[PDB]
Amino acid sequence: IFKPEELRQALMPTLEALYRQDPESLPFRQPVDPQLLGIPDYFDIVKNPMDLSTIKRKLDTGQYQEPWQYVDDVWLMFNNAWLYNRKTSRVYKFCSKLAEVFEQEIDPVMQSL
Amino acid sequence: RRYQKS
Repeated sequence: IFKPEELRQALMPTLEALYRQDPESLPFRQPVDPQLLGIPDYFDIVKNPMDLSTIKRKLDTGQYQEPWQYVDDVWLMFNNAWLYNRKTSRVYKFCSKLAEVFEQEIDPVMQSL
Repeated sequence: RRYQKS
């Protein structure tokens, strides 16, 4: 059993580490707006969008009952960006940087839970 | 993929 406040305490530092990456987190701080970004097929490819602001709202409001649900949303966010964007693109490379940061942060946290 | 984010 994990209380919501125990999950905020343990997991919020791993989310803050992503926000601290500038400019790499900037494309991830708000939901992808396909009209603004000129990517009209985005929602054909990405069926379940996810981003930092949505993960933060779910963690703050206590919507994760177990740590693996939070980790799954972080990886969904990353995978959506690797799927949609080309491997040579700026956002794809930013995604890979954030994933490296996340792996280093989340692994010790999950060992302690 | 046709489009890149702009």
